[PDB]
Amino acid sequence: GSSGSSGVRYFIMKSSNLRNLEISQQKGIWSTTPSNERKLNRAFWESSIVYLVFSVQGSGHFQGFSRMSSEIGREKSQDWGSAGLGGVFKVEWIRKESLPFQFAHHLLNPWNDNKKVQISRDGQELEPQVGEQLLQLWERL
Repeated sequence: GSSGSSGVRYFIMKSSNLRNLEISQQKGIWSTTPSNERKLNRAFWESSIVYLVFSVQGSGHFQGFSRMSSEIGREKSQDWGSAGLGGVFKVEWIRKESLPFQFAHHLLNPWNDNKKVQISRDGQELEPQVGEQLLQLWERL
Protein backbone atom coordinates (compact mmCIF):
# COMPACT_ATOMS: atom_id res chain seq x y z
CA GLY A 1 0.00 0.00 0.00
CA SER A 2 1.26 3.44 1.00
CA SER A 3 2.71 5.15 4.07
CA GLY A 4 3.46 8.74 5.06
CA SER A 5 7.21 9.07 5.60
CA SER A 6 7.59 12.85 5.52
CA GLY A 7 5.48 15.13 7.70
CA VAL A 8 5.33 18.29 9.80
CA ARG A 9 6.59 18.26 13.39
CA TYR A 10 5.33 19.97 16.55
CA PHE A 11 7.54 21.87 19.00
CA ILE A 12 6.41 23.64 22.17
CA MET A 13 7.91 27.11 22.58
CA LYS A 14 7.41 28.89 25.90
CA SER A 15 7.54 32.68 26.26
CA SER A 16 8.52 34.48 29.46
CA ASN A 17 6.20 37.40 28.69
CA LEU A 18 3.54 38.29 26.13
CA ARG A 19 5.17 41.37 24.61
CA ASN A 20 8.16 39.32 23.47
CA LEU A 21 5.62 37.33 21.45
CA GLU A 22 4.15 40.48 19.91
CA ILE A 23 7.40 40.92 17.98
CA SER A 24 6.65 37.62 16.23
CA GLN A 25 3.16 38.89 15.41
CA GLN A 26 4.42 42.12 13.84
CA LYS A 27 7.95 41.38 12.65
CA GLY A 28 6.92 37.84 11.76
CA ILE A 29 9.95 36.20 13.37
CA TRP A 30 11.01 34.39 16.54
CA SER A 31 14.27 33.73 18.39
CA THR A 32 14.63 30.63 20.55
CA THR A 33 17.48 29.12 22.56
CA PRO A 34 20.42 27.82 20.48
CA SER A 35 19.96 24.51 22.29
CA ASN A 36 16.66 23.75 20.55
CA GLU A 37 17.31 25.46 17.22
CA ARG A 38 18.96 22.52 15.46
CA LYS A 39 15.73 20.49 15.38
CA LEU A 40 13.69 23.42 14.08
CA ASN A 41 16.33 23.77 11.36
CA ARG A 42 16.87 20.13 10.39
CA ALA A 43 13.20 19.22 10.79
CA PHE A 44 12.28 22.16 8.56
CA TRP A 45 14.62 20.66 5.96
CA GLU A 46 13.59 17.06 6.59
CA SER A 47 9.90 17.97 6.87
CA SER A 48 7.33 19.79 4.75
CA ILE A 49 6.35 22.14 7.58
CA VAL A 50 7.18 22.89 11.21
CA TYR A 51 4.35 23.68 13.62
CA LEU A 52 5.46 25.63 16.69
CA VAL A 53 2.89 26.06 19.47
CA PHE A 54 3.76 29.26 21.33
CA SER A 55 2.66 29.76 24.94
CA VAL A 56 3.30 32.37 27.64
CA GLN A 57 4.56 30.98 30.94
CA GLY A 58 2.20 33.31 32.78
CA SER A 59 -1.09 33.16 30.89
CA GLY A 60 -2.70 29.76 31.39
CA HIS A 61 -3.65 29.58 27.71
CA PHE A 62 -1.99 28.75 24.39
CA GLN A 63 -0.84 31.96 22.69
CA GLY A 64 -1.39 29.94 19.53
CA PHE A 65 0.85 28.31 16.92
CA SER A 66 2.87 29.23 13.84
CA ARG A 67 4.42 27.15 11.05
CA MET A 68 8.09 27.87 10.38
CA SER A 69 8.54 29.78 7.12
CA SER A 70 12.31 30.29 7.15
CA GLU A 71 15.38 28.60 8.64
CA ILE A 72 17.36 29.88 11.62
CA GLY A 73 20.43 32.03 11.07
CA ARG A 74 20.37 34.07 7.88
CA GLU A 75 17.39 35.83 9.46
CA LYS A 76 18.27 38.42 12.11
CA SER A 77 16.30 41.00 14.09
CA GLN A 78 16.84 43.74 16.66
CA ASP A 79 13.72 44.38 18.74
CA TRP A 80 13.61 41.78 21.52
CA GLY A 81 13.15 41.31 25.25
CA SER A 82 15.95 38.85 26.00
CA ALA A 83 19.33 39.77 24.52
CA GLY A 84 20.48 36.23 25.21
CA LEU A 85 19.64 34.98 21.72
CA GLY A 86 21.38 33.51 18.69
CA GLY A 87 19.57 32.70 15.47
CA VAL A 88 16.29 34.29 14.41
CA PHE A 89 13.78 32.75 12.00
CA LYS A 90 10.42 33.56 10.43
CA VAL A 91 7.08 32.04 11.43
CA GLU A 92 3.62 31.89 9.87
CA TRP A 93 0.91 32.79 12.38
CA ILE A 94 -2.33 30.86 11.85
CA ARG A 95 -4.37 31.33 15.02
CA LYS A 96 -3.98 34.23 17.46
CA GLU A 97 -6.90 33.27 19.70
CA SER A 98 -6.32 32.16 23.29
CA LEU A 99 -7.32 28.52 23.75
CA PRO A 100 -8.23 27.33 27.28
CA PHE A 101 -6.22 24.35 28.54
CA GLN A 102 -9.51 22.66 29.43
CA PHE A 103 -9.77 22.05 25.68
CA ALA A 104 -6.40 20.31 25.45
CA HIS A 105 -6.82 18.88 28.95
CA HIS A 106 -7.62 15.49 27.41
CA LEU A 107 -4.64 15.58 25.05
CA LEU A 108 -1.33 14.24 26.35
CA ASN A 109 2.23 13.50 25.23
CA PRO A 110 3.25 9.81 25.39
CA TRP A 111 6.74 10.97 24.43
CA ASN A 112 7.49 12.30 27.91
CA ASP A 113 5.89 10.16 30.62
CA ASN A 114 2.52 10.55 28.91
CA LYS A 115 2.37 14.03 30.45
CA LYS A 116 -0.33 16.51 29.41
CA VAL A 117 0.60 18.41 26.25
CA GLN A 118 0.85 21.81 27.94
CA ILE A 119 3.32 20.10 30.27
CA SER A 120 6.27 20.66 27.93
CA ARG A 121 9.51 22.58 28.42
CA ASP A 122 10.86 25.13 25.94
CA GLY A 123 12.09 23.49 22.76
CA GLN A 124 10.45 20.14 23.52
CA GLU A 125 9.52 17.72 20.74
CA LEU A 126 5.77 17.07 20.55
CA GLU A 127 4.40 13.86 19.05
CA PRO A 128 2.78 14.47 15.63
CA GLN A 129 -0.20 12.44 16.83
CA VAL A 130 -1.12 14.69 19.76
CA GLY A 131 0.29 17.86 18.24
CA GLU A 132 -2.10 17.61 15.30
CA GLN A 133 -5.31 17.03 17.26
CA LEU A 134 -4.21 19.86 19.55
CA LEU A 135 -4.29 22.49 16.80
CA GLN A 136 -7.68 21.60 15.31
CA LEU A 137 -8.93 22.69 18.74
CA TRP A 138 -8.57 26.32 17.68
CA GLU A 139 -11.17 25.45 15.04
CA ARG A 140 -13.70 24.56 17.74
CA LEU A 141 -13.46 28.06 19.21
